[PDB]
Amino acid sequence: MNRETVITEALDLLDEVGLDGVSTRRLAKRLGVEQPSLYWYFRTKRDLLTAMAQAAMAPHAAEPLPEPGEDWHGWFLRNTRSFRRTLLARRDGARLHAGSRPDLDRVRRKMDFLVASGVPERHAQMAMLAAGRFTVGCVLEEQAEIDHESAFEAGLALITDGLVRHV
Amino acid sequence: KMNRETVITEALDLLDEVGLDGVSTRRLAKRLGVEQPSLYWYFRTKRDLLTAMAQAAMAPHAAEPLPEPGEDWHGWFLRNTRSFRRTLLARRDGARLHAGSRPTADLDRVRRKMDFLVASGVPERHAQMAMLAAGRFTVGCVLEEQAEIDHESAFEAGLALITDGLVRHVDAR
Repeated sequence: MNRETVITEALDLLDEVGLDGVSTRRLAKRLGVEQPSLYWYFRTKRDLLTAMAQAAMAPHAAEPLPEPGEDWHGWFLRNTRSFRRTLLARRDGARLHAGSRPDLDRVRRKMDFLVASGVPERHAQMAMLAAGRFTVGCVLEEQAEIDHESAFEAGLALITDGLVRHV
Repeated sequence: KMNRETVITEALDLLDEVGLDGVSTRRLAKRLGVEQPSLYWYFRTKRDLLTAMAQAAMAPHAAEPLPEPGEDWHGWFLRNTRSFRRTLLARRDGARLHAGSRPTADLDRVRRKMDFLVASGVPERHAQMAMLAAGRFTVGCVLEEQAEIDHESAFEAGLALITDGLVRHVDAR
């Protein structure tokens, strides 16, 4: 028993009872251990959830990283389709994702490909946030049935500018 | 004086105060200075209380003027999404409340907004997708700020919109 073991059990438990059934009490019970041993590793419920959300994203890493020279545009579509499938495959995957803060190296790597393909740093960043937040919203709704303002505005302009193109 | 709108308004104020994770019938009862079972008659369950709170939370968005023929559809589009954002941010954990108990949209208002976009020359299918994209994007944005037609098709179209808007900033040099 260590952090990985706890997180793997927690994910099993999420698969079995959905996000609302996930608690430090039920998880300790499951591990055949009492609560303090579990509170060694995660001090709050939100530490646990964060670790689970970070661990639940591992399958997105089944996507090959971009290759130098390849179409940034086709890549960006694949990469976002992968992001959506990851969240969508996991029970309450989007709520798990949205209920915590977040392969940071893997993100920088993908950002460098984008910058090399001629998307300026600021736009690469905004485009990747926009796409992810849109995906979070999309899947959350599917599964039910820091300058945030300037990030919102940049994402919104992307959408609307995409639309202007069909008018 | 006990009154449904009153209870709901008091619940949304409670939400502002304690966070969504702190909203309970017992806590609302106490804010109101009443016996907790007296609230059962308004909201049989916590689920029903939330649904009601989520619906009332949208009123400020519904209070906005509808678009009129002749106005710039482009500026209105931005303005509409800015309104939706502002609405969600107006109550603490506003976007979790929304996402958790999806309110029912005014079909009359949704149709008038859509008609305006179509009469402005936006092709219908694209207007619909844009409108879905814009909303879903705003939920995801606001969720992250505050934390601090089939779904497949809609996802694909909203993603192409985003990626298309990016093309203009691209310069391979």
